[PDB]
Amino acid sequence: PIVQNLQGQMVYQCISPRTLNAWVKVVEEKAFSPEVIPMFSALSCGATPQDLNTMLNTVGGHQAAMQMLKETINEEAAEWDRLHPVIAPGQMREPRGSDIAGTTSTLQEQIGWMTHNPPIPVGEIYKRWIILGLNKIVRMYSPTSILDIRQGPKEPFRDYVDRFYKTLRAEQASTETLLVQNANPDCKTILKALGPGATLEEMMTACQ
Amino acid sequence: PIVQNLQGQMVYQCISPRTLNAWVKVVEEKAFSPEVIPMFSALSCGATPQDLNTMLNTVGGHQAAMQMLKETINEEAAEWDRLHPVIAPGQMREPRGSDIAGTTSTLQEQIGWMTHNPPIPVGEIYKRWIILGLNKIVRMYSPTSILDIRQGPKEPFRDYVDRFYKTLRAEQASTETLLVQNANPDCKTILKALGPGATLEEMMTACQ
Amino acid sequence: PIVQNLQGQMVYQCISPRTLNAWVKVVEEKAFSPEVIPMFSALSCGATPQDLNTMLNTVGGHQAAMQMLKETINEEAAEWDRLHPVIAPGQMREPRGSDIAGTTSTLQEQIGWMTHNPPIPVGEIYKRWIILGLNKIVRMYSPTSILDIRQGPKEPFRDYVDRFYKTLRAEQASTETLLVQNANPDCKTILKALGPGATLEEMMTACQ
Amino acid sequence: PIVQNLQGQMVYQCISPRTLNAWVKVVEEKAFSPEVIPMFSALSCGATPQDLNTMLNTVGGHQAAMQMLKETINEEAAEWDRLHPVIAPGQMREPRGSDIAGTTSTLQEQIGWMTHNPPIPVGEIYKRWIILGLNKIVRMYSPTSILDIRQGPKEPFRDYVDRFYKTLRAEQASTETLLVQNANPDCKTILKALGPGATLEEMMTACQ
Amino acid sequence: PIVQNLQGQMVYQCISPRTLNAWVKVVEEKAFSPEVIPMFSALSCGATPQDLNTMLNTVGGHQAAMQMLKETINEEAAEWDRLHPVIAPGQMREPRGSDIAGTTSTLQEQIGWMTHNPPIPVGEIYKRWIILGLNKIVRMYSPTSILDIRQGPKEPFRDYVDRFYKTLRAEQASTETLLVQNANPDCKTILKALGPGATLEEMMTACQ
Amino acid sequence: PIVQNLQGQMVYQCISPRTLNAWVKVVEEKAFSPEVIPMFSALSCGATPQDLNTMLNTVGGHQAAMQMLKETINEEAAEWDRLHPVIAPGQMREPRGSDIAGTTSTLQEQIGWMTHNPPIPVGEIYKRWIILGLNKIVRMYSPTSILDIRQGPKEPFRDYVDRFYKTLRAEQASTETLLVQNANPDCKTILKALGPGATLEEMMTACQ
Repeated sequence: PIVQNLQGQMVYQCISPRTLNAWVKVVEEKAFSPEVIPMFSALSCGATPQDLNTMLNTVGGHQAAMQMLKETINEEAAEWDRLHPVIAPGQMREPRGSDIAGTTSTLQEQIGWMTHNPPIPVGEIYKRWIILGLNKIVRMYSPTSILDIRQGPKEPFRDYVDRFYKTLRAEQASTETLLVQNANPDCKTILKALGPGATLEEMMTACQ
Repeated sequence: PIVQNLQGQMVYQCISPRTLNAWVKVVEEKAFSPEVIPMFSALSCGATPQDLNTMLNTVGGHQAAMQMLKETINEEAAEWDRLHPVIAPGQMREPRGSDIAGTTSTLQEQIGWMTHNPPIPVGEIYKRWIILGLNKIVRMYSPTSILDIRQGPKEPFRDYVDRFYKTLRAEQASTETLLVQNANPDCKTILKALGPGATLEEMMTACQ
Repeated sequence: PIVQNLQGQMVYQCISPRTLNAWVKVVEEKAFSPEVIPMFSALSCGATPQDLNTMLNTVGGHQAAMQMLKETINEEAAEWDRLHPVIAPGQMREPRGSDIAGTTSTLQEQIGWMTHNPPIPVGEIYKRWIILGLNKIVRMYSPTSILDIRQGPKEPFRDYVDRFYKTLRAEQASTETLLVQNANPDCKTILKALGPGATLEEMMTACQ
Repeated sequence: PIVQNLQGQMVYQCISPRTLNAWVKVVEEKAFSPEVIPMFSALSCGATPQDLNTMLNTVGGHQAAMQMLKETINEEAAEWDRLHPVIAPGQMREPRGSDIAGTTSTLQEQIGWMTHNPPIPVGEIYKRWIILGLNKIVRMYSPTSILDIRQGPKEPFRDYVDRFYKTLRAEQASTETLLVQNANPDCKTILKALGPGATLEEMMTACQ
Repeated sequence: PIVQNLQGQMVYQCISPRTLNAWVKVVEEKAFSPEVIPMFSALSCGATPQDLNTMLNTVGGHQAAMQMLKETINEEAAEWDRLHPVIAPGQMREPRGSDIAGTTSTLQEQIGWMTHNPPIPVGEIYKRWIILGLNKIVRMYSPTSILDIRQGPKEPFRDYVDRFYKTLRAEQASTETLLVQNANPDCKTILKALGPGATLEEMMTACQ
Repeated sequence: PIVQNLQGQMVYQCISPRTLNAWVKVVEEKAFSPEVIPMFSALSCGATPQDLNTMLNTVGGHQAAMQMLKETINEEAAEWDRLHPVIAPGQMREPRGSDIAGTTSTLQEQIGWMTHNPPIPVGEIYKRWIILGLNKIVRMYSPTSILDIRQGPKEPFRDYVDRFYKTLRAEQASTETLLVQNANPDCKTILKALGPGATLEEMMTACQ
């Protein structure tokens, strides 16, 4: 990644083994649970396109997902080339979609773009494409419809609400009415009596 | 976070994998036991609003709590906008509530506010809102009333006092009389004989 | 904590996750065995009062002890206010007891005091109060009187001496005669024959 | 490796124990699964030829593979000598193939070449030869032909596609038609009905 | 410890949690096996007397040994005072034995002595006293005489030689003849035939 | 070790606990498997003679090997004294063999030699002697002759070749004919038919 060293200027540093291991392990443990995406974004802070490709390529499993991600990246790269069409000796060339994705650009070129004044943030642009692709995978691999999250007869309301919003997160909605409808008979009666405008805190307190 | 490097000036550094992992693991192990809040505050030292959102978004479970936290944040952001209402080329704009919460502001804007002279400490303001929300969750998820913490017949006084003050911490009180009333017959008699003004040390010594 | 960076001046750095975790884990594993206190002192090297409070507040268990510690701190803070009684624009105010304990002072104020010329070492003063409180807790939670540490018939002298001085450490004495008196018949006879002025090394060699 | 320190210039730093351990452990855990190669490339970022040899030589197992790698390196070194044939006091000599591979060059010579203006990137050249050799080993140790990856009667389509693209990665192809042909009767019928130009996302959605 | 920072001058840094933990763990795992002493010396590189006391005081077990160590330190401190007998405003005082041991000196005084020109190396002097004491403990806790290390009938010569020199290390000798005498009948006959001046390598080869 | 800090000049840094632990653990896990030597070389990068002795002395087991290593070092030190025979106030003395091995030289003297212009690389010279000694130990502790590595009837050729080259590495040869001769009847027939000049890759492919 590009890091502001202990002095000032922005400079390339190798990806740390701790970062590499952290990413490999979170994918192994969590697969494509929604929270893996913010972890990816955090672990790839300041990443060049080369670094982003390193992180994606170190994943051993989930090759269906990684092929789907490649398709999303290729679509975004094509849309870049449509909107931003393009060798002077010693001068910086303009990046194409495949340069942003790191397949046809060098690390030196990537650093050159990212540290230019003004900066051409190829790492951040590529990361956006990757996260777009990862979100699609999270949605596809979401096991259950929100319609099928219903509170059990002996299920604590808190545990039901956890399942409900876990599912909504994976299905990726932009809500409280379905939460009441899918509650068990006893909780539903309590929640109906609260009326409109009740906060989640108030609902959870009422059913505790 | 914003860190004073080995030279002087305040500068942004990415969140370390050790910090990211530490936070995810403490939430996994301790849930919303009261001590998770000081840990959150410590792990988010110098955090920008983006960093705070990263930490909250990397939590996979407890999505009922995370939805309640969003509601608290939205309330605090609205109260900010009421008290602090608000584009000159190249100039710093004033942050709204949604900018403090990192949803409508960029990292560059956040760094700009936090390192201004005088500083507009958007990271610290947002952290206050988050901790307010987390405290509410700790209180809600507290399993037992202090009224129901009573010393067992064969329970060491020390173990009872530990349960008592653990519960008070979770229920969040701003005390010694209820500790005596909820003690077992043998300890209660000893503690009654000590009289008023006895310290906890003296009570624990007397019942040892 | 306040650290001398790789250049010179004293500057604040956040508490590291490794430090935070180390402290939480030692309290979990060792409780209030005497050796936890030097570990606390070492882990809190250069700590501000805010940092010291962070470390104490991250402890989840032992809330009887943490309440006793608060009482000791309040007593020391009151004695500070008696001996050191106390707003000029832009000037440093004098710290009260509650400022030394971090409850009524800001981090910026604490850094200001600690890096003043001459320095007002509020972190070190508070750490002294904390260690005074922790020593009281170690003594209270010491399970056994030194009078009840006696050598078993088949117990190696070395193992007995380990138990003896472990107990003395916890009970906190400022000695060799009781060690002989509490030894088993066979070792006692050997140790009596050595006479006065025998070193612990000589005693342990004689009973090996 | 050669690292840009916190100031500027490129300078040699020893390989960290974390890097050494990371590489040894990934080879132990993953053998020559395809994802080990990007991990190798990432862990050897900025490596001198000496550093690359260190990493390869710390591998205890897989000595058939390491002998095959030596053969590939010797072939690439010979092709270098054919294309780039070659002592002035105090001057930099031109590297031969065996100098690029670190067998006949010193660390000081390697640093001299890598930090020259313009740079003679012996570390990157050698790393290319190594990765060429490792790719050959990955292909050889690939257990299964893509022809033998067929969807089970009760196998989820997602799990089949994972096996399919895992195998293609190991066999190293530069595709969708064989994926349909090797699917089970029920999925094959669904996929045939989608027609030409269907994306992997669309295929996986259709068979979910 | 006192460390030469990334710039130059010698400066105090706190003991790292990794160092603290490393020392506690090696004492827990190895007790007073001889190799713990070089580990102690390595972990306490650049230590002030305060740091050395921290390391010793963090040990929870082995309080017989720690009391014996105190006695050795007191003897060495007394011998210092005999050989080096001893307040000008703002000037450096001469250290006594108790100052070298850190019991009557401050950290600031210790840093002052250690970074003086010429340096008064109180950390190194104290470390010598400690290692002298630790060596005595290693010798005392050595379980077996070298006279009782004899090769078993079916014991590989290599395993016997390992036991032999492990024991000699613990007993602390400043040799080959006893190794032959304590070997089993078959190995003894082979070793006798080699004659005088045989190296350990030659002996081990002959009995392999 | 001597490290080029983040600024420039070469300066001493203490051995890290991570390095110390890494070395102790690799010796515990791998004993004198051949790959331990490159690990030793990597972990001791920039080591002074004192640092090298620290690493060797922290090994608890294998004291037969450590005694053999001492003998090799003494032989190399004697050969140094024969080839390089040898106090001006404030001037650098010439190192003897025992100074290179760190037994009669101080750390300050070692740093002085290693950072001289031109440098007298006592750390690298000593490391060469140590590695010479370690290689002898690896060869001695190699359990099996290459003559006794023969392919089993049902043993995959790859697994046989791994055993074969693992053994050759330990026995330390400077080859393909014995690999064919020691193969099983079925593989031998296939390999004979390939003829002369076949690569290991081609042999392994033919027997797969």
